[PDB]
Amino acid sequence: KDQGNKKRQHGLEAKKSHILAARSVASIIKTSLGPRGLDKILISPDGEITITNDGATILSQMELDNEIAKLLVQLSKSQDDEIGDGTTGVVVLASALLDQALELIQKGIHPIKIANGFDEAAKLAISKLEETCDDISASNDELFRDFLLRAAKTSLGSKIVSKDHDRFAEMAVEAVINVMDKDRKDVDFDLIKMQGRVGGSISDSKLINGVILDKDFSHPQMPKCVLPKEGSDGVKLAILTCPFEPPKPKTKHKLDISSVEEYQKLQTYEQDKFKEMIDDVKKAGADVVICQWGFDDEANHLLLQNDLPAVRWVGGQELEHIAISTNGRIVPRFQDLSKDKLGTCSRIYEQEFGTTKDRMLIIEQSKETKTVTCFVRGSNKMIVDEAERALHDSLCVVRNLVKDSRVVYGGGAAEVTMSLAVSEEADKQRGIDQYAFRGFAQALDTIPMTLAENSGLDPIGTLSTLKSKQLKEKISNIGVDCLGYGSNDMKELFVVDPFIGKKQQILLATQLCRMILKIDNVIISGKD
Amino acid sequence: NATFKNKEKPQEVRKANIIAARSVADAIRTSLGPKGMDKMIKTSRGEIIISNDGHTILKQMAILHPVARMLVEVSAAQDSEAGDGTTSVVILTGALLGA
Amino acid sequence: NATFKNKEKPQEVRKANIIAARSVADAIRTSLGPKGMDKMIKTSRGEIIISNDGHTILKQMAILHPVARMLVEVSAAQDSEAGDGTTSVVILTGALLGAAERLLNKGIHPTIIADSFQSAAKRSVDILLEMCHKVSLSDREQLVRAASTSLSSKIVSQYSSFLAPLAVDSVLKISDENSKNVDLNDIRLVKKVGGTIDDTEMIDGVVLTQTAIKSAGGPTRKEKAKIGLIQFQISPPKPDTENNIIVNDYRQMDKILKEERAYLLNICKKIKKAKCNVLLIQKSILRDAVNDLALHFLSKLNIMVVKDIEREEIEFLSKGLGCKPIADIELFTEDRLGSADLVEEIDSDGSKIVRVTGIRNNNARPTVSVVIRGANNMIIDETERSLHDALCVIRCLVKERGLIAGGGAPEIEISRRLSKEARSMEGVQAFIWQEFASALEVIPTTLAENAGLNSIKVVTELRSKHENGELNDGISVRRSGTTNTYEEHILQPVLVSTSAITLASECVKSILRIDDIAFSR
Amino acid sequence: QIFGDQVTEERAENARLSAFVGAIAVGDLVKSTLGPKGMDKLLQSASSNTCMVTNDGATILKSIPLDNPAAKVLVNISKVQDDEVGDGTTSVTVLSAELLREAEKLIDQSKIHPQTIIEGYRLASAAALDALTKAAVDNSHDKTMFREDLIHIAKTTLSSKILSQDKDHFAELATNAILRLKGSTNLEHIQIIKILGGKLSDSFLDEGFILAKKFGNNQPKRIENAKILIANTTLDTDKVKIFGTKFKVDSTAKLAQLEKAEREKMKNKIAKISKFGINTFINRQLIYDYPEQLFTDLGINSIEHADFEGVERLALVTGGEVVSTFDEPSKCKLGECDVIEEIMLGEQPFLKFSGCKAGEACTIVLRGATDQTLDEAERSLHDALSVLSQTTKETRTVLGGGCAEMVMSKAVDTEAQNIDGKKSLAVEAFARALRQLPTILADNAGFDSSELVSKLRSSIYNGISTSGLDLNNGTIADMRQLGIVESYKLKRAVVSSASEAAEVLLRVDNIIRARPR
Amino acid sequence: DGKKSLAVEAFARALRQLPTILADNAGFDSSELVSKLRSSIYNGISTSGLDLNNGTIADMRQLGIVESYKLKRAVVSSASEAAEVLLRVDNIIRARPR
Amino acid sequence: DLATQFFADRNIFCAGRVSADDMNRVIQAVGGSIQSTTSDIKPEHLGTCA
Repeated sequence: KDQGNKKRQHGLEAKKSHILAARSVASIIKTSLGPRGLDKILISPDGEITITNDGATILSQMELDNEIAKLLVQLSKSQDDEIGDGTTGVVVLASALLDQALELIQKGIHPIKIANGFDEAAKLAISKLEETCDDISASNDELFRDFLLRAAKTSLGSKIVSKDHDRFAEMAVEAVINVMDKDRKDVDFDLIKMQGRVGGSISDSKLINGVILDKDFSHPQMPKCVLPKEGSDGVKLAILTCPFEPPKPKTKHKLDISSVEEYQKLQTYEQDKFKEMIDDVKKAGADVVICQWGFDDEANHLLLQNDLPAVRWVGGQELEHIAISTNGRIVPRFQDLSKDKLGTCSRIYEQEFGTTKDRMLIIEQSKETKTVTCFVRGSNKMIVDEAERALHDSLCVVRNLVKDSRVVYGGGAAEVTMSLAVSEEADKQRGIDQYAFRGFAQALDTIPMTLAENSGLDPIGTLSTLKSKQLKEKISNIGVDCLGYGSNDMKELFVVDPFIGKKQQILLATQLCRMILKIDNVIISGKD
Repeated sequence: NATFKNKEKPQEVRKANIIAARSVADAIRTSLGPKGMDKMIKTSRGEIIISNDGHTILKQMAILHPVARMLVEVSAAQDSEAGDGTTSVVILTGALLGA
Repeated sequence: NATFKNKEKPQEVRKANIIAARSVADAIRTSLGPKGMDKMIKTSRGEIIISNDGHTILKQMAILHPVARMLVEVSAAQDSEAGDGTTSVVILTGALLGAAERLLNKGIHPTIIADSFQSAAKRSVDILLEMCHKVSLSDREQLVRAASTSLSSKIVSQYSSFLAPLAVDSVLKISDENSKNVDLNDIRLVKKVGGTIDDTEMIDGVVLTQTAIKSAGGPTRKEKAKIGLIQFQISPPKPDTENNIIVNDYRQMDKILKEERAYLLNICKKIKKAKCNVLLIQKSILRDAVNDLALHFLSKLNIMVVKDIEREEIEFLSKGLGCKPIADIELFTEDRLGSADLVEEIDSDGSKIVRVTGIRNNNARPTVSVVIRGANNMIIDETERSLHDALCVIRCLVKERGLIAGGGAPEIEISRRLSKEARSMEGVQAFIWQEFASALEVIPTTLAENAGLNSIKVVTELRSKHENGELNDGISVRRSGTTNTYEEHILQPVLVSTSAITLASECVKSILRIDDIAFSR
Repeated sequence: QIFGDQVTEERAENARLSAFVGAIAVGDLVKSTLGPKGMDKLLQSASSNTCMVTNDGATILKSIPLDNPAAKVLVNISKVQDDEVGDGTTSVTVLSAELLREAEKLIDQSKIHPQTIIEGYRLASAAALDALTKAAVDNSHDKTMFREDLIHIAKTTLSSKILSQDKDHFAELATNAILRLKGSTNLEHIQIIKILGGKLSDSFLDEGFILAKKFGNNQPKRIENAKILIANTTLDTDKVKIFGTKFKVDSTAKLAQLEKAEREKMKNKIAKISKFGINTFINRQLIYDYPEQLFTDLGINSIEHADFEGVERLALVTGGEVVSTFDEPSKCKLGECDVIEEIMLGEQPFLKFSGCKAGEACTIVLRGATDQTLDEAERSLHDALSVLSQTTKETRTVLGGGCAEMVMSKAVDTEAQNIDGKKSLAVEAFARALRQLPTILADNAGFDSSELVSKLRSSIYNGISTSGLDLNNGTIADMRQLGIVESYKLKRAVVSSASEAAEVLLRVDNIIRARPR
Repeated sequence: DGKKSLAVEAFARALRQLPTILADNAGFDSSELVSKLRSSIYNGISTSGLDLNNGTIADMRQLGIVESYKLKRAVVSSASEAAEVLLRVDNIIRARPR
Repeated sequence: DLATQFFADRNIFCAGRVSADDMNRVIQAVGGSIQSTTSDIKPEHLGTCA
């Protein structure tokens, strides 16, 4: 239907257009690659103005019609799902491979010959990442934890967090430790909940071994904690979706009252029901009741008088988060409560955060947990957002380091090692393939050059120094002076990347380049 | 990123110089070798001439751009000093300009 | 030579500001003086008016320019504080802005200009005080002469011998000797057709525009009365929502009619239980103030009713009589009632005017009403207009005691004084003061032009004559020349001249400080 | 193809300019308003009927719409200054724009990567901040001279506002209000009452914490030894917080029985309240004649319609509690004061307190010609009280009038003596930006800003680093003899906020706007 | 004095344009070389200058980079007077062309 | 949520919101049948997997 008003590209001209379009869009985030990269202003569909250098946010904000550029977006999604540390690098590298493909096509190298050459060249690069890697966990627990903190501290040094990276580094590493076993070494980032609130500064951020509800137990005269009940199994809580009150109408009462007598009877009926519910909740062995909805005035009066604290207005997901922390279940009715579904925790108390008056309600496990909360503070919305994202990046690094102990130094160091390795092997191809292998090495150079240029360095003088040091003397962890040091040693600077990170970055970036090169015909219709 | 504003743009002249010079070299390039392709020129007198001789072609190409004309002088220098390679000295010039 | 470039050109805004404001001032300028020229204005609604009233001109001028409109606020402040000189303050502002334009062309920063002009204005005020001929508000003859003089430009001037002392007593009732600021809003002027100009009363109570009971049996006059203010409407129930009633027999309709009558009566009876003698009902457009049937019931209760009283009149009743507004029917109680010895309707050639007099209670407050009568609308309108001006002139004499000769007399004297005092100044202030003194001459210049006299000749004669005289020499349109301002009775209250100096200076200050305008939406 | 569906992008080739031009244009909105002799701008909506004049930086920046997202960045930052500090808003906006203005030159002519400009600005900022500390002088001892510093601080912040004419009076009103506290910086303990009539020079300070809403129809006008209980409860009827309930009756007599039952509730309700041991009762809700009389018979004042400001103001000075629950007596906090009076001020009733628990609170009462003059005076005192409160906790001050700015630029130029090459140009740019603030001050005052600032440069360089601009005579004067001082913390805030604001914009190289929703 | 202060500094800014142009023409980063050179001459070491072959800062006495005193006097003298000639001009008046 | 807690206490596994294609493939693999209601269920509606 509607053959007209369509666009079509094919053949040699499509190959030039596809690469040049990929370059134009990929170039957008060139300046995001590096700890000294630049920010961009992103305006939401509603007119809200934000500033970030987050590669994923920028690529997601870019809403474009060029189908080839959309493939670059899909690449970044894969890198985010697996590793998280290569959002920008895989696009920059893939673009460099496409740029090399352009010249290779112009010289008469068939796109298939280009795809095959790059693939085999990538195998050389990946081999070097494994041969030159090292192991962190091969020492002991004290150094292993220290190394995880050091890797986090380095990653946090490019963020607003830097003002107190010691606190956030501990938040990231401890958050992982609390939800993993040393022998299993399976870390699931979904077990670490991110949370923050505008106010104070990032220096007030804290890791909570539990969940935050930020509630006042439903009355200012209610005790600020739930007692351990003379050595019981910690504190037991009820999780209800029905509020601790008789159901109310959704519109108006319209309950005829002929005199004060019937009014008092209505009050009495509620007060008697509130007592009945108090008895049932306590007989269940519950100390505090958390409900999805709020409470009536009479509810708070009877709950206070009988010393039965209750938590108000905790949302659906938040109620499940309580259950996950406390190994409980969400119960639809107060009458269905029993010791087997009531949640167990170490303590339930209000936690003060310096002079902060929120005094947020926390349910704490004080042990291995199914969830932790990483609470982030900051002096503005974007500070909390960036600081929260900073922990996410650190958690991605720590998670990857725990799962696979093998690490490489990727701050432009591994890239030069791999570039030299492919370049030296390219001479051995003795055939047409030499064109693609040499191009592949040149594509790899794009990364340490981009890291240099984004930092205010001459990318050509820098790369020459890096290759000379690794070639003339010995291959070592010699990278780009992005953070600022007296030399290029990435071990003294402590810039460490996971092995599985650099491996997947090249493999996925190569696959993307091949995906675009493999397309010889694009047909675009309208939008219905 | 943010870099040199480049309000004054001297590169625009060098680009025009390289583009004009490389165009001359590519025109001669296709006639290189015993198997090269012929050039046909209609002269200002209306005469039609056909040749693969680089120097003869260059003289009759009537290049206008003040800098591109210098590639014709290069072929003259080759013809004066060596007497051979008059096509190859311009072709190498074009490729090196591309570099 | 060459100087600061100022690539950004806020001076273009300052120029546009002065140009627009001076254009407005030059327009109104032609209306200055008893011989001033009239203007024709076609309003946006198509109605065409002719007037020489300064404020009316500026109001209907439909000024758009964001800064020029300031001159409208100037004329409002002049009218609010002084009540006269609304043309002169605008003309002076224009001339001072012209002085500012010349100073700006000489390279004087607008901050310097504004500050120096303010200093010159402070000296002008002192000079005006020195020139004052002091009067006392206890001397009625001084105040009557001042009022009657200002009224000499009115259509009917002869009755000022009676309207002037009425204005004096009206002000003195509220302007006891130990006072300065007199608020004339406590003097209500109520007019009806009928009678003549002499038939005008100063009343120590509150006079209303509305009539008493129209229905038979109404007392229409009460003695020793307690007076309530009703803000609710006494009318049959008429809900605004949907109602569906089925009537199958006349007996049902009779019950409906009884509901309408009983409702009105039930309110009437509840009102009487409060021991209220006179009902003064606030006007509303929601329902009729009082139904004809309610007047019948209230008449049978020997209650006097005055309906459809204007909101402003309610504000006067609640201050004078001691009575309070009553928001609702159940809230109608004795505590909300005022006091008066007699409430009556007076029919003078059909005036049908209600008067509340004789409060005789500690709740009395110094409120004044005036009863204006006259056969034709023009008679009561000219009486009201004359009293408004007379009250303003007298108010001026209380706030800033004394009169200064008119005809440009203080403008020539102040200009000469500042021209000489400027000789003691140094720097930019000396030059600016000279420009200020020159700007003052716009008034005696304009007066000479509008009077048909040679501009330079008149101003020159005044400047030389003020070598020996101080306030006695000025322009008289009656004598068509420079003559004795006192013998010709050309006098202006100090407050009017003082206000013109202050407000004109404040306007110029405000205008010169505007370097930009931005939209905000 | 690239972006579509109403997406807008500015690529680095042009965004490298917008990132500067936008925020710089913001500076143009307030640069003319800086200083006691600043100039005014007009604001006008499309309706034409909202035309106003102001020199208030925050008003101008918030009122004027911006089309450049980069411009909006700086205004949002400047807002934070206005909310968190309460002063220096204009100085941050102007200095931030000038820091970016010179940085644009460092891109245009010097070809310095933004990363080097930012790093240089960070080092230059440290030099400027160090200068402020070294030049900071306190009078912590001899509180007699400390009070004098507060007066100069009060006049400095009050200047350029409507109160600048009468600052000799309002400086003491603001100073006394804060000096009375000698303690907490919480401005809630100082209220401003806005009364029409009279001159602003007639403003008074009244320790009685005057409240502007009268109570009662017929109640005692003076109570001694008062216990204060605040409420939010219905005392008019039963059926409290029940909505839609009706009473079906066959007669008005039956309806009257309902009203009698309501009175039965009111009698019991007031009795239970009276058992708290109170002398004045404050209800956020209305109190009808019945519960009012029930209170009156007990000697208890009945205050009705105590809205948000009513409760918060009265609760603070009395030290009480809103008490939403009255089920049992003596289960809440009561306030206390010695005397409560009904007082007439300008022929308007007010509530006057005396002898309140911890009665350090006070109010300043304004007497204005019209609402505009009162609103401007109210905010003017608020700003001065905020800065004065900060000087109560931070007793160090610095010299104003451009002195602190020139002294900082001296240190910044000194820092450039020993620094990397391209960073030197960044540091020099920072110093040049600092010297623009005293340039704007001299310019707006109508003086030869080039002569005044250039002479100030020589004065501060060649010793005697006490001099600054005399913005009244147009010359150079000693700021300590002239009496122009500014809070140390405030001046630090201006440098810190402006430095960060520049960095935020310097890091921008692209603007992307998603499809409108 | 105040008014003349900026003119004196402007003169210095003009003087340092020559080493900027020298570096730029040599294809080097003039912003780095000139800024660093100034810091060298400022903090004593008044022997240093541009090495327009290696792209660095070098001791001119060791390299042998010298220029005649008389010529430098002529260059400064002529440049100063040359500016003054046009600084004194603010109007251009032409007679009828022939 | 209630249904799955009820069924879980009965040691019964639930999975809802399953696509029409996936539901058919399950039933077609185990030999059962889909019933709209709960009151009308027959034992021949049940299937079995290994």
